[PDB]
Amino acid sequence: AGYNEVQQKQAAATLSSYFNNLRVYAAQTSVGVSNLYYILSKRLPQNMSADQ
Amino acid sequence: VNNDPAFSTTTSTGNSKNDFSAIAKQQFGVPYKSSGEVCTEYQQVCQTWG
Repeated sequence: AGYNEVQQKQAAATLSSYFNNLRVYAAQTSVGVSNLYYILSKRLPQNMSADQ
Repeated sequence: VNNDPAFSTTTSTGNSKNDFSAIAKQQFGVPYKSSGEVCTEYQQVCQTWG
């Protein structure tokens, strides 16, 4: 249907490049965001007794 | 037009070496004198086509 290996593989490489950069950035950002949510959630109410 | 590989209806999976050039798989030819030699000029009379 009018395609060649060269540009197909190049386009696939570019798309995977963007996706992998996005995933790496997401994980690295999630490190700090998890840090922040841990430092906040240390101070949130938690029901202890099994009876409301 | 059918000679042009760039206009090939099918996929370019055949012979990529036998093609005469990037614009035609088979050359259109050059006029030849009546001696089997290349007719690069007109004063050298050209009669055949080799």
